[PDB]
Amino acid sequence: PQSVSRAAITAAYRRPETEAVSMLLEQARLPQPVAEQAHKLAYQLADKLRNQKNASGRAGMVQGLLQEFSLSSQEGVALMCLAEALLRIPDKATRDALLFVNAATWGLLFASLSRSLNRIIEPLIRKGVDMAMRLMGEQFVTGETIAEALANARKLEEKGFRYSYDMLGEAALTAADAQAYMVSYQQAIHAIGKASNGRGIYEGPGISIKLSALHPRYSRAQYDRVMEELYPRLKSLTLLARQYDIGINIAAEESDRLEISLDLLEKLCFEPELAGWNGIGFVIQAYQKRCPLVIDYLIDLATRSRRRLMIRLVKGAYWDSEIKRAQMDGLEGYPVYTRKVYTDVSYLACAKKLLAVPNLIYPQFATHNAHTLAAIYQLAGQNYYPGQYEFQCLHGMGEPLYEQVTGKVADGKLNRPCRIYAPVGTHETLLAYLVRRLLENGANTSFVNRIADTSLPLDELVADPVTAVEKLAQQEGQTGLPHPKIPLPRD
Ligand SMILES: Cc1cc2nc3c(=O)[nH]c(=O)nc-3n(C[C@H](O)[C@H](O)[C@H](O)COP(=O)(O)OP(=O)(O)OC[C@H]3O[C@@H](n4cnc5c(N)ncnc54)[C@H](O)[C@@H]3O)c2cc1C
Ligand SMILES: O=C(O)[C@@H]1CCCO1
Repeated sequence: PQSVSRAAITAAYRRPETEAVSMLLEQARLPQPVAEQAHKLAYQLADKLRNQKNASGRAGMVQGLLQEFSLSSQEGVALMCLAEALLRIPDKATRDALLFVNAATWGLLFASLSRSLNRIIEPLIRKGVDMAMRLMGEQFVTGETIAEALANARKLEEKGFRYSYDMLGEAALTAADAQAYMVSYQQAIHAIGKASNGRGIYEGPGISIKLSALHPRYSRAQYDRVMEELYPRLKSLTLLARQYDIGINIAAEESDRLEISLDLLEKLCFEPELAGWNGIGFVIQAYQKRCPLVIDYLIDLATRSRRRLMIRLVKGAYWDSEIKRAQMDGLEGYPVYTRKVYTDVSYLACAKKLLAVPNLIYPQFATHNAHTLAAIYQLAGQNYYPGQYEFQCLHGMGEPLYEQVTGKVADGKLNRPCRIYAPVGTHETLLAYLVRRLLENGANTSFVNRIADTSLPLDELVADPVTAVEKLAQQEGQTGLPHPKIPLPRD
């Protein structure tokens, strides 16, 4: 039989969405004054983001000339090209007297393409995929080796940023692959630990590890072999992190691995060599219905094992695959929400739960969403101290938002720390991570995609998720209905 908290997790696995969302709503609701402050801050963060290099203000003036003379796009553009040519006349007197969407962006590296594609064509296609992967993935990778990544840390660390490094690579298929990942992780801990040089788990850099890298065919692995084989590896790495006093974070992956990951964490927290050390980190995904129940479990685990757990709250990286897997298994429901706004509500409710127990949990709020960030900033309350919480972001996505956050108040920043997640590796380790970033950046529901859509007003972009849910409820007839285009698997 399971403990009370473990049993509650299991029972919530595929809770009906009407139920799960209805339950979260009042825990996610910000009191009116807090809601108002969160809105104003979110608005201001998002405004600066958009209007970097005057993107919006330039977009204005354009529309005016593109009307005050009655013209279309190509009309205005043509008029600019001439104006530019006229502006290149040195002397004023002389002047006065006179599938293939991002094909454009792809061209700067260099309907008729459709024929070229049909023509030019599998070893080609496989080669095309590999190079496109590298080209797009570059912006998300901090270095090829941990040494290169680390030798790059000073610039942002001196501004108050922190790092968590990820030696890319996951889902080991063979015993040999898992062993190689083990060696890579170990190597990385030695390097990060030496660089950290005693700065500790808060100020100093840490590492993020995927359990799927450390065990062959983890996706279908049984408890008995995971404990016999994976656990000693997890323990070994964590002991080494502890010797260097750096944080070590256990990544959250597919939802059917949540249970085994909790079993591993439970065992890890009771190792004698880790007594009194608070550097163990664990990620939880707010897009899961189980998330708040996992928090209750974690709170009890911190108490029983006598430590402060580092808990990274994220929304989640595997949503597309989760929906697909659930539709294939034909079960009673989904282990994740089907509307993005419900994940947002879940994240806010879970953030409140984490912030309530600062003796037991150090919350690490991973997000690139300006509203989510502003809400957490307000929910954390008055009298911030550095060890209360931190924000986190992915390299290549979070820096512009967080340049308004980490740093001095005198320089116009919020003075809250952000830990940058820093992937390290060569092209052979990049694929899976890059695909997830493509899904994240390309989704019409994602904040980073919406903020780039200048037709979407700021107020809509940073709209309160709880209010959004209640708006849906008033229109649709009940709270927390599933996405209209995502029926239950058995339907
Ligand atoms: C530093 C860092 C570490 C992370 N570590 C992990 C990890 O170990 N494991 C992991 O799984 N994730 C992890 N993530 C999260 C993941 O990689 C995405 O970055 C994150 O979910 C984006 O959230 P947001 O607040 O930035 O963006 P938003 O645009 O606010 O939120 C986007 C998220 O909404 C969710 N979503 C999208 N569509 C729907 C829908 N129709 N219904 C319900 N939910 C939906 C997805 O989770 C999506 O990522 C991490 C993120 C960061 C910044
Ligand atoms: O691998 C991923 O896509 C997420 C983001 C960082 C770690 O887990």
